[PDB]
Amino acid sequence: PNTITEENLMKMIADGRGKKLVVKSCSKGRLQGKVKLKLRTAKYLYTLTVPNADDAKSIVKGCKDKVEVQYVNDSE
Amino acid sequence: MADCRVTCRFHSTYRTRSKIVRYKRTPGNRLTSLRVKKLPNAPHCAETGKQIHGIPRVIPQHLTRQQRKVSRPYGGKLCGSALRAHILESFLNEENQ
Amino acid sequence: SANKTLERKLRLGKKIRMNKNIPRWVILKDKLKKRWNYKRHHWRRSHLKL
Amino acid sequence: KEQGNIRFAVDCSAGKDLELNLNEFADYVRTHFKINNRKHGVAEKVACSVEGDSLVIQTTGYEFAKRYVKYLTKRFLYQDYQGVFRVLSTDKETYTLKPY
Amino acid sequence: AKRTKKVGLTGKYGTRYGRAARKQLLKIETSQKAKYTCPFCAKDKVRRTACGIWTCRSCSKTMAGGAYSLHTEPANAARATIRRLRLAREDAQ
RNA sequence: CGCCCGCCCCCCGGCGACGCGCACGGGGACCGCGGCGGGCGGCGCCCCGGCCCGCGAACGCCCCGCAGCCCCCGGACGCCUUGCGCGGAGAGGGGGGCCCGGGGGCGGACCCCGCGCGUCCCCGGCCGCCCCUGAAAAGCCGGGGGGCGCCGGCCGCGCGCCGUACCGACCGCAGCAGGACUCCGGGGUCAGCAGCCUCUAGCGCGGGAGCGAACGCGGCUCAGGGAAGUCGGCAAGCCGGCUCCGUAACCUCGGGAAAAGGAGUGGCUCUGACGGCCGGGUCAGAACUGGAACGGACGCGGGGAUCCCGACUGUUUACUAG
RNA sequence: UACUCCGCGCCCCGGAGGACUGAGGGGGAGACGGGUUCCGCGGCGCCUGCAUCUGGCCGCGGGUGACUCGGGCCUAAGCGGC
Ligand SMILES: [K+]
Ligand SMILES: [Mg+2]
Ligand SMILES: [Mg+2]
Ligand SMILES: [Mg+2]
Ligand SMILES: [Mg+2]
Ligand SMILES: [Mg+2]
Ligand SMILES: [Mg+2]
Ligand SMILES: [Mg+2]
Ligand SMILES: [Mg+2]
Ligand SMILES: [Mg+2]
Ligand SMILES: [Mg+2]
Ligand SMILES: [Mg+2]
Ligand SMILES: [Mg+2]
Ligand SMILES: [Mg+2]
Ligand SMILES: [Mg+2]
Ligand SMILES: [Mg+2]
Ligand SMILES: [Mg+2]
Ligand SMILES: [Mg+2]
Ligand code: NA
Ligand code: NA
Repeated sequence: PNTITEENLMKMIADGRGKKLVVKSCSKGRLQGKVKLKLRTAKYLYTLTVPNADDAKSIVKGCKDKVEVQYVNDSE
Repeated sequence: MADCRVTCRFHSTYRTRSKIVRYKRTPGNRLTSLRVKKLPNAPHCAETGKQIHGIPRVIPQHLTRQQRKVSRPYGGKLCGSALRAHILESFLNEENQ
Repeated sequence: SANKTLERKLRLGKKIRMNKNIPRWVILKDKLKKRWNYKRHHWRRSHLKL
Repeated sequence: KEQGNIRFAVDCSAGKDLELNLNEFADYVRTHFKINNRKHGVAEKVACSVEGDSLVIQTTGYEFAKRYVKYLTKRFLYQDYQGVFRVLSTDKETYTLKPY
Repeated sequence: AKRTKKVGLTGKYGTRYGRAARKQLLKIETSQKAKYTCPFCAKDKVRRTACGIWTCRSCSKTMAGGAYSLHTEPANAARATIRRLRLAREDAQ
C-alpha cells in the first residue's frame, strides 16, 4: 500500500492500469468529513484523501465509466 | 490479559543466533513473535580492514546496481586514502626508475 | 516422532490396517472354532520395531 | 483550566410509576457533595435543581467526572429502592434508570 | 604504593603459590603489560596481542618480537652483528 | 560522495564469518502510577480509597538517529570518559558526508491522554584477559584488464517431491515415589529467579467408615543439674539478617578476620540532606507511645587452644572405602 | 495437605462452598521415542489392584492441505571411492 497524488491518479486511470476504485466517506476524528480514494492496481493499492468531500465528486466524475466504482459511506 | 507467555515459532526450540525474536502487539490485542534477522557486514577495505563508505548493510542481491557502487576508479575495493598512496607511489617510482 | 521418512511411514501404515478381527460372515462360512485373530497388537503392550 | 460550565442529568422518568421524588434526591446531593474531601465551599460552585424529567447539576469553574454522579445516585438508591433499577449511560452528559 | 608494600600486581593470587613463583611473575608480568615506543613513529603505543606479536595503537603496524617484551638482548646483539658484517662486505664488494 | 540498475573471460578482493568478562549507554516488551470514558461488586460504619476493559502487524514512501569513521578552511596546553582516550602522521572551532537489527509521519486502518523505577532480550562504543587467539563451504557481489551490446519499464503466466494428528501415551516385565533435552516466565515481602502467600491457567490421582490401647514412624514441651551418658558430644540444641563499636598470636606480608567480643532494630508524628528547568528514592536526626517489645512467621556461622597427614583449587572404587 | 451439600452416586457431569500446584508450575508448547493412543457416537464382556453410569478399555465411523515452516543443497569432525 502507498499514497498517491492527485495528478497521477487519473493518469493511471488514463493508461487503464486501475482495476477498481472505492470511495469511502470518513466523518470521525482527524478524518473529519473527508473521503479516501482507494485504487486497486496490479502491484499496489493506492489511496488518496481529498481534503474535502466536494473534491471527490469532481475527480470521480472525471473518471466515471473509465474504472468501476464502489461507495461505502459508513455512518456508524 | 493476566498471562503474557508465548510459544516457540520455529521448527525446534533451541536458541541459536539465527533464532531470535521480538514481541509486538497485534490489532487483535495479541502478543506475537517476529524474527530478528542477522545484519551482514558491509564491504571492508582490502589494504586496511575498515568499512567502505556509501554501501548499506544489506546482502548485495537485494540492492540495485547503482546502490552497490562508488564513483571512483577503485571504488568499493579501497578507500580514498589508500588510492592516493598507490597513485603517488607509482608516479614517484616510475619517474625515478 | 513428527519428522519421519516416507519409508518408515509406509511400514507403520500396513500394521494399522492389519489390526482387525475376523469378520462374522467369514467365521460361519469356514466353520471356524477359534474366532480370534492372534496377530493383533495393542499400542500400550507392543514393540513394533519399525 | 477548570472553566466548569459542566452539565449532568439523571433521567428518572423511567421510574415514574414508583415513588421516587426528585426533591429529596436533590437535597441528598446538596447535603453530601464533597469538593477536595471537604464539604464546605460547595454551594459556591455546585448547583443541583429539580427539572421536569431529571435532576440537573450545573457547575461554574469546577470540574469532575461522571463517575461521581453515578456514585451519589447509587448511594441514594441504597437508602431506599435497593435491588431495583440500574444506572446506565445514554449520552455524553446524562444517565438513566432502568429496572433489572 | 598506598595499598600494598611488595606484592604489587601479584596480589591477585592471594596466598596460593609461594614466594619464588610470585617474584618471577612480578617481573615478567610487569614487563609484558607495559607500553613500548614504536620504532616507526616515536610514540609509546605498542602493546602485546599474542605471545610474540606486538601492535601499535597509533599507526597500526604489527611487529614480531619477544614474548613478554618487545625486544630481547640476543636479538639486539644479532642485529648489531649483521649490520657490522654487512658494511665490511660492501666496501670490498 | 550522490543520482536514474549492461553482460562474458582471466586475475585481485569482499560478504557468508564467528572467544569470554565486570561495568556503562540506547531500543523493545513486560510492569507500576495519575487522569478521562464504559461496566461490576459489596455496603453494621467509611468509601471520588475495591475489581475489569479501553487494541494497531508484515510491507511501501518521507524525515530523524547518539557514539563511530571520513572531507574542507586553518594552524594549537587543549578536548574529553563511570573508567579511559586523542592531537603537528594536524587538536579545538565552524561547515559537511557515510553507516547504524531503531524511532516518528502518512498509507495498510475512520489510533483515550500523560508519567516512572525496575526486570528480561537485543544492540553499541570502549576497556581487560590468554605458553588458550576463539570453523568451513555452497551461494552472492565488487574492482582491474580484455572482449562484446539495448537493459530497464509495463502487462501476463508459473513455482515440482517429502514431513505435518496426538503424547512426557517414552525406557525401567506395569497406568512403577527412578530416569528423560529445550523455549515463554505476572503480584506482594525482600539483596534475591531464595523461603512464605497469591492473579492467570490446571486440578482433587492403589477406595472408604469407626475408635482414639500397647508399640512404631515423623514432630513438640519439660523443674533442678549440665556430658556424670557413650568407643567417641553420635543425635539434638546454641549462633545467624542489617548498622555501629572493637578485633590477638602468627605470617610466604597477600592473610589470619564474620577473629574473639559488645550495643541497637516496632508503631506513630516530625526535621534535614542529595536533581530539573515536577521526579525520586535513599541516608541521617528528634519527640511520643506499647506486658522491659520489635531480623516478632520465614529465611539465616556456635566459638577457642593445640598435635598428625597432605601445600593449595581438582579426581576416585556406578551398588558397603571420598 | 481435601473434600462437602443438592440435582445423583466418596470417585462421572452441573451449580454452590472450601482448598491445592504456586511463572525452575501438576501452566502453555517443541526435539527424541511411541505409533492411532487423536475426534464423534454407543457400551461395560475384559482391564481401570475399591466402585464406576468413567476411561489412554471394547465396537462403529472419521481425521494430518505449504512458492514463503522444516527436509531435498553446503561443508565440519569423519566416512567412502581411486
Ligand atoms: K500441522
Ligand atoms: Mg550509497
Ligand atoms: Mg500439530
Ligand atoms: Mg525391554
Ligand atoms: Mg514416572
Ligand atoms: Mg564420661
Ligand atoms: Mg561410663
Ligand atoms: Mg552432630
Ligand atoms: Mg588435598
Ligand atoms: Mg577439595
Ligand atoms: Mg561405592
Ligand atoms: Mg561412601
Ligand atoms: Mg498455596
Ligand atoms: Mg502439541
Ligand atoms: Mg480420547
Ligand atoms: Mg482400542
Ligand atoms: Mg526456509
Ligand atoms: Mg522447501
Ligand atoms: Na520462590
Ligand atoms: Na467450583
